[PDB]
Amino acid sequence: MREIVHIQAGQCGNQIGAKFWEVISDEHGIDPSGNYVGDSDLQLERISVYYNEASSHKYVPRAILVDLEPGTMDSVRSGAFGHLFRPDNFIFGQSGAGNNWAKGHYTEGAELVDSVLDVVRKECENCDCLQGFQLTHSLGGGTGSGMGTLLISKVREEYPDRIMNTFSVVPSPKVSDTVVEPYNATLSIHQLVENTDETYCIDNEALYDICFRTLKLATPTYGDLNHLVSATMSGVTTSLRFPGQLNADLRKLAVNMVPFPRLHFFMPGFAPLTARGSQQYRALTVPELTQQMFDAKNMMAACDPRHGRYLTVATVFRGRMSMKEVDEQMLAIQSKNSSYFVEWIPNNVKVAVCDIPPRGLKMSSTFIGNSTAIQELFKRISEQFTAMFRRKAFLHWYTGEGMDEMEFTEAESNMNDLVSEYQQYQ
Amino acid sequence: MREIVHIQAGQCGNQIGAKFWEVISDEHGIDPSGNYVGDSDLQLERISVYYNEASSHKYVPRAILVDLEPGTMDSVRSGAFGHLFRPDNFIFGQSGAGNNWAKGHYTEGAELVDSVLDVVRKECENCDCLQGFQLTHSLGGGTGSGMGTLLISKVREEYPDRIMNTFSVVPSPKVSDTVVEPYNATLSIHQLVENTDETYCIDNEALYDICFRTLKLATPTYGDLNHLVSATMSGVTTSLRFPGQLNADLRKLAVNMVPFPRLHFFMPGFAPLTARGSQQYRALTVPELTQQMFDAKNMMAACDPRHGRYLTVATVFRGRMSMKEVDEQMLAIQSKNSSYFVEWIPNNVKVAVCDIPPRGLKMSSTFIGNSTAIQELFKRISEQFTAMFRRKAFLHWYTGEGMDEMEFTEAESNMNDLVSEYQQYQ
Amino acid sequence: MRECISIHVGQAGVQIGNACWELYCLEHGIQPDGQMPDSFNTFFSETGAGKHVPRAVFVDLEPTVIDEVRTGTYRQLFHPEQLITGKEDAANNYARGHYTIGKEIIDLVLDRIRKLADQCTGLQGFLVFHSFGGGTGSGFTSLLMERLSVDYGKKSKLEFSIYPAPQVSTAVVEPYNSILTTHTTLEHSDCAFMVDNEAIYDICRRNLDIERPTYTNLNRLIGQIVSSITASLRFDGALNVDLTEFQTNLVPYPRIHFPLATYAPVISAEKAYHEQLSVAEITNACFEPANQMVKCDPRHGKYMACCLLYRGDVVPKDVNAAIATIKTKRTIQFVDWCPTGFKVGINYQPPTVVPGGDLAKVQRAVCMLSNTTAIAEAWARLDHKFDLMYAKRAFVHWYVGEGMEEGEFSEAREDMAALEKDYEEVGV
Amino acid sequence: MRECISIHVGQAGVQIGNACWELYCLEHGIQPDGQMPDSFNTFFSETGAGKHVPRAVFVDLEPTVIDEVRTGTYRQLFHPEQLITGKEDAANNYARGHYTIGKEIIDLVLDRIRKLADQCTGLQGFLVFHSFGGGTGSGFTSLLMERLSVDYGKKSKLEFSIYPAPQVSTAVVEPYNSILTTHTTLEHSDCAFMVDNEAIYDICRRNLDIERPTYTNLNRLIGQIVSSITASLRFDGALNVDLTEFQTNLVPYPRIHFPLATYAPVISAEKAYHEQLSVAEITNACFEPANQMVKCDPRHGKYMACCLLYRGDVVPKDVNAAIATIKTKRTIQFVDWCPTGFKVGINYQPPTVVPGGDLAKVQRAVCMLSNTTAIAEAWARLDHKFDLMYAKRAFVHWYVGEGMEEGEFSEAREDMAALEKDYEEVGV
Ligand SMILES: Nc1nc2c(ncn2[C@@H]2O[C@H](COP(=O)(O)CP(=O)(O)OP(=O)(O)O)[C@@H](O)[C@H]2O)c(=O)[nH]1
Ligand SMILES: Nc1nc2c(ncn2[C@@H]2O[C@H](COP(=O)(O)CP(=O)(O)OP(=O)(O)O)[C@@H](O)[C@H]2O)c(=O)[nH]1
Ligand SMILES: Nc1nc2c(ncn2[C@@H]2O[C@H](COP(=O)(O)OP(=O)(O)OP(=O)(O)O)[C@@H](O)[C@H]2O)c(=O)[nH]1
Ligand SMILES: Nc1nc2c(ncn2[C@@H]2O[C@H](COP(=O)(O)OP(=O)(O)OP(=O)(O)O)[C@@H](O)[C@H]2O)c(=O)[nH]1
Ligand SMILES: [Mg+2]
Ligand SMILES: [Mg+2]
Ligand SMILES: [Mg+2]
Ligand SMILES: [Mg+2]
Repeated sequence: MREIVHIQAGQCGNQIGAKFWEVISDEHGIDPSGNYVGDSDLQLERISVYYNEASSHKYVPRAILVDLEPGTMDSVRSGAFGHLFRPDNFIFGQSGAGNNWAKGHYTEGAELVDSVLDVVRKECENCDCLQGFQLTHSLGGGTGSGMGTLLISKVREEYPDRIMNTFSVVPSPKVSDTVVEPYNATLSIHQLVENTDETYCIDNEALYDICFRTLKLATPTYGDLNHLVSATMSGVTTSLRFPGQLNADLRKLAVNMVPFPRLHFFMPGFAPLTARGSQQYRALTVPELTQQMFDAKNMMAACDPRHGRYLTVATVFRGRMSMKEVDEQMLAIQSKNSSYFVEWIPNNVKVAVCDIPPRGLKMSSTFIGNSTAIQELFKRISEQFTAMFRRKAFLHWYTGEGMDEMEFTEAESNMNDLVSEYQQYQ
Repeated sequence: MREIVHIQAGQCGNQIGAKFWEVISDEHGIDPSGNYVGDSDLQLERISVYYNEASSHKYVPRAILVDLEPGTMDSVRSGAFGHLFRPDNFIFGQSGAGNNWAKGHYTEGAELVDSVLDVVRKECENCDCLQGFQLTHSLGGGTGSGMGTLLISKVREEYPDRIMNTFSVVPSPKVSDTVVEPYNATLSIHQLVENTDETYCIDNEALYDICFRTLKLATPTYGDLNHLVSATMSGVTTSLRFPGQLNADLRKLAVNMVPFPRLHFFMPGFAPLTARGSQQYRALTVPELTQQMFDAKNMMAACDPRHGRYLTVATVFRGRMSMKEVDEQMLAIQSKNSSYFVEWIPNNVKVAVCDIPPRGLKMSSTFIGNSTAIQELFKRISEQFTAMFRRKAFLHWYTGEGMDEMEFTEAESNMNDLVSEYQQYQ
Repeated sequence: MRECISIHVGQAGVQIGNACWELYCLEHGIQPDGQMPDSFNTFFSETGAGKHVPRAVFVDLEPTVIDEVRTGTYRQLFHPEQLITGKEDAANNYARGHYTIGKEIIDLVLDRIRKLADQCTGLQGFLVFHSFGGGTGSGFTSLLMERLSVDYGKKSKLEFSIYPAPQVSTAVVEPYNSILTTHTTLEHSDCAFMVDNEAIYDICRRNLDIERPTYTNLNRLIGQIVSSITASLRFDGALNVDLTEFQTNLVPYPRIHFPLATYAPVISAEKAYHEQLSVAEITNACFEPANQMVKCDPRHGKYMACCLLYRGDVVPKDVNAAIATIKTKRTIQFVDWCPTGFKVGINYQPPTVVPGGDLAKVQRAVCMLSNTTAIAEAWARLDHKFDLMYAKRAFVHWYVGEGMEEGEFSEAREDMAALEKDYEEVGV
Repeated sequence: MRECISIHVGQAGVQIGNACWELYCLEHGIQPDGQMPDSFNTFFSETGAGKHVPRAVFVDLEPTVIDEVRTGTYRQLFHPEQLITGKEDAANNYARGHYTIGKEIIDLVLDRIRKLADQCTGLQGFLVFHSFGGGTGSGFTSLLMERLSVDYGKKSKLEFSIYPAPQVSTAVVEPYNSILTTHTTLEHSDCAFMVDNEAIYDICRRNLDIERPTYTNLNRLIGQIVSSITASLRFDGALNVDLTEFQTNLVPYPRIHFPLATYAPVISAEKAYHEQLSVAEITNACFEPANQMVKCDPRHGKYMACCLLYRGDVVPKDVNAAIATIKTKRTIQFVDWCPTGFKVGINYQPPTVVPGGDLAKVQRAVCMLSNTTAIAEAWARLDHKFDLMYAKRAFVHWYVGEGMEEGEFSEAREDMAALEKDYEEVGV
């Protein structure tokens, strides 16, 4: 019951996804080549959510690994824990898109799609009850942005009522690892608008900041950053994988957190973000966690929630707690500074409490916010697009792959509309 | 009771046949020169289906080995396991047909036939109850195609009510190992049309594909390819050689799978096609097997079942299973995508379940389909014939051996008729 | 059984044979005496306790060349009565080869041939080596062909003809000899494999890095082709080919049986270590005009039938893929009335290396037999050459004085014209 | 897959290649024979048991330079047929390179190129090395470019052009050659990376403390740049970059694809121990005019696109901060229509050290590819140079006599003018 398909597209997705798999396997007591080292019946009970079980009690992720560039695939396999993945779920093209969204979306993506589709169908028919999909990818590159969205579209055509989740990394203004990010982001976000139920917006800059100032680390690697993301991912789905006191699946959160179909971009935050030298000077507790979760510093999306308003917030807590305590904390948060909580939605807080905490720490919280402040992120991107598009810069590459001016205009328009909608409700 | 005669004609037949013998001997615990190393009474019980038993408990195949070219015979004997064959069952001419069907069918075949006939009569009279015949051969060459069909005709004259089976390799368009394949195929298929009860159509291209993409092998040899064929052969007749829960002999399948006398060309498929590195990531089970069997990838004939319809399908499963499970799977297959199942035949699935699985794997399936998609195979051949015949190319050789234009015309006409019939019922 | 017998006519025929037989001996572990230290049965008979002997016949209307054979490294391989010699040569006069001088020696050779046939059990065919430009290789060969037709109308007869390109011509009357003999050849040969000296020379300079090729050098390459051809008869393969097959698969029409043989890879000792020797690669090399053994204008015509004989370590799948790739290339053209153009044959023996040789040891090799319409151009040029000479009756006296009549020439010319026309027709 | 093939044209092209390939061998643990003792697959093929071979082609209309290659330390690295030579040079005459002498050798090289392509599985592109001032490096290159366009219109083609500054000119007719070739280059190149000798010399004296640089010295530095460029293709990184990426990220407009490459740090053995080698520091060095490989007037123009390729031990955060700092500096100007100017790429391999070299081992390094409007000035000066010479028809006889017409020059000039105007426009 309630079984999920994972998908990883492009470089970022593949690496983040790997990390996620490492984490969740660790949580459920699974070794890399080793079949089972779990300590508890509970872990065993819901292995079938994310895994399949071959002969002699082996276990294997319902995960699909996709990229137009062969190299990253090589890296993934070459890592320790690489033997756990079914070899038939490695589905890569021959030549990479090279940060050309159009290539991702037309020339190579189309050629790639069929194999992917077949594998997804196979995965579906294998299992009794299909819940949802989880895609990890970028909006800044050609493959993750272009092909990913195509894939999503295809999926939608097949199963209209199933859940679509995406964990999407986003562009930031000061740090651009590609000059054509405005275009790439724009095109892909349009596509997302129509086919996703919930989208988790994640910024690298924010992550870096967190690593530097909160965790007090001088040398953050990508892996470290990815760790947080992995943790967040784990947190979201804890309700499906463990018996709690109050349980909230993917669907539940979606229903709770989306007042209008269009506005389904969630800003995740996480607690507690402790440092190594600094942890022994804290009393581990509900209120502290709650206080941490609503700081602008712990928003993984680089937007200030001070300049917008929360429509809705979902709080998923792990470890034993007093539900009453949690509720009182929530109340305190709401009444004290209701300045950033929308009046027409009376109670803006959703709570889920799951009994099994992550490995390492005794109590933890994941915060998922639908904030009107997210419009700010889109605005900068829009501005950048405008700046580029007026001079027709770099349009020629996109033209060369089938694209035409009209599409760009339309996507931008859509984005603008979205922005306006967010503003209106603020 | 229920005893069979095996025959191998031409190069392909001889090699495939050898492989088959190796397999079946292995299955029933027989060593190459060694009399008996079997582990079970069951094996012993039905040795007399395929074997004879000389003094001191020796065992010998009811197999006949035929070729116009002496060389292949030499190869067969020279191989390990070559001492098991009775020396009187090696019946070869002096000079090979050289891909001239007419030579195979008139000049040398006629000279060869009498000895073969005598040996077959000897084999028949020796045994209490004669069930059927199994011929392995090609349609692309002179001996397998021409002489084989003559032999078949002769057999028919003798015993009209006995079962005729043929395992016939077929030409493919991109890969032609002879330029005169259209002619050879045409002439032999005509002959088959009138005298065979069931014909198993097998393509090399398909086999190659399977070896490359499914088994993930870089260097397929002929032996490897032949292995699959051998396995298929073994699967067909498992009902005669073992006690099951549900049993289906040669006759049973024939009755079940041929709605009209003319349409007796079966497309075999097999499961599971596992790779060496890839096997440990599968839960061995009925549903998986069923899913594998109906993929276009696992059709040994290079035709797409997506562009035709199944008239009938026979499924032979080996190893312990839940019959109920199998039936439910079948139902699922039928109702879900009935798009390629003929309406006038209500239940298009035949099931046989035999308790003894092959050596190596724990559960396995053989699929035998009567698909209207087979017309496609004939069509290309017909086209090629038309292309050649208009310019009168290579006709002269055939003329030189007694043949005349009329025969060609007639065979082609027959083929066309056959094609039409398949279409009509689609 | 399935034995095959070699006939060597004239100087060219003899010297080619010399190399070929040497190569064969090396292949089967036969020392130059005749002892070994079955498969080979198709070319060598056995008599006595351990000695093996070539089923070969050497014919020359002059003792010079065959005297060397008699007193050389391989003197003990041949019984003296399989070498026939002794007389005045057909001095580059077809007529002499055919009428005057052929008449005196024919019976002896024919008896020998019959004896050889009788020694064997159901031999498939004959391999005939000669030039077209020689008086013996032209006139005598036709006569011999006639005899063979008379005796064994059924059996296969293959030939290796040394064909002259006009730019590297060494004899004045090459055109007359070639034309007369070719007409006679037409009716009694199953197929004739043409070899051009110029092409060989080109190959030697470019791909073997030798500036100064001798005749001895050239013959080695030719011998390798022969070996490739007949290896399927002599050895165990995966997929086999015989002499009968070639006739079936190369001849759409009775008159059109003149295909070109090409060979690859042709590599110096040095170049091999910087060589990725691929199955696909060698196939590719096979269809490149610089690798042709006849200078023919290959790209202008179309291909009718193509036989690819692989030898060494080969994966059939790879071969198939290579073939597919070749088919997919646009410039290479097959006739529209044949969709499927390649006969494919495989042989487990690696090709051999000659002591003191030019050629590197290779693990994969291929010999392609290919029939193209382009070869008709060669005949056209030959005919042109003939036409001017004929116009003034140049050198006619020599022929008329040997019991050959003048209208014969005209007839031959007509026949050639008709043949040329035929190629033009079938290419549409 | 993803393989890439190097083409070396003229003297400059060859000698650069020499260094580059040497560097590559050292990097991958390839001894000068070819044995190792995968990643490298993108530049080296394999054949035989253990020997590795460069996917490289060397072209020169004269044997001199390539003869040294044939008989040197790396004689055994190349198969002899990847080196094409033998003839009269285009005596600093574009026309000869393009018309008279280019015509005779083109087919051979093209065949080789095709073969190389066929050996590989889906290679991304070509790296073309040459000078603009040489008759071969100018005229022949254009012809070759044309051929490549014809064959593989899709694929990427990058070049390394040795560009002449007027003060360090070694050839009289450098202006004509540069202009003619540049026009031809324009339509068929994806991007051309300009290198100035003078700048290199300057770098050598100031930052390597060498008063007397040889050509050999200069080439090492250039090779390092190349290595930096292609390291992402050959190795595992944290964030990667390919040839396709460069085209995407450096070219706002079809015609404007002439960016400058800079490199740092460039340090003598001695200076390193008194050096705090920072990520920020090297970035800073990267935008200082004394570190430019083309003398261009960088501060006067604006930057359009900038790619920073780091290699060695790097913290991405630090890089980001450095970038931010750079952005914040006022004097460095980006075009107003591009807010975000840097493509960033990271590579886990420390750059290598050449035995007997000038360069210190460093743990962090960077190669910046940067497109500035300032480079237009170079063209303006070249055009000025051309204009006076043209005025008197100086040296025109040599060109006209080689099958080049006079209006062609005019056309070229016009094109150059238009290009110049374009740069002026896009900078607004
Ligand atoms: N959170 C993370 N973000 C990353 C990581 N690596 C790259 N990125 C971000 O992703 C952006 C580009 O994504 P990719 O590297 O996957 C390039 P993509 O595969 O989407 O398309 P191509 O460039 O055509 O291959 C880049 O601008 C970075 O901001 C990572 O490990 N973690
Ligand atoms: N499935 C297999 N097919 C084969 C094998 N060997 C050959 N063939 C196919 O069979 C075709 C020709 O069959 P044969 O080799 O037996 C020639 P045949 O004996 O039938 O007549 P002749 O050519 O006159 O000897 C050929 O075109 C191939 O496509 C094999 O080992 N397995
Ligand atoms: N390939 C090859 N061709 C040869 C060789 N020797 C001679 N030829 C060719 O054969 C022709 C000359 O005729 P020969 O073969 O000597 O003819 P013949 O049958 O001995 O008769 P005569 O020439 O009259 O002595 C010329 O076209 C030569 O190019 C050889 O060793 N190899
Ligand atoms: N960076 C660098 N530049 C070189 C080198 N050798 C020559 N040059 C430059 O190349 C130009 C001369 O052209 P070459 O490369 O010799 O041209 P080519 O293609 O060999 O044709 P020719 O000069 O006519 O022999 C001048 O501008 C030189 O400064 C070298 O080793 N390194
Ligand atoms: Mg990528
Ligand atoms: Mg055969
Ligand atoms: Mg002579
Ligand atoms: Mg030079």
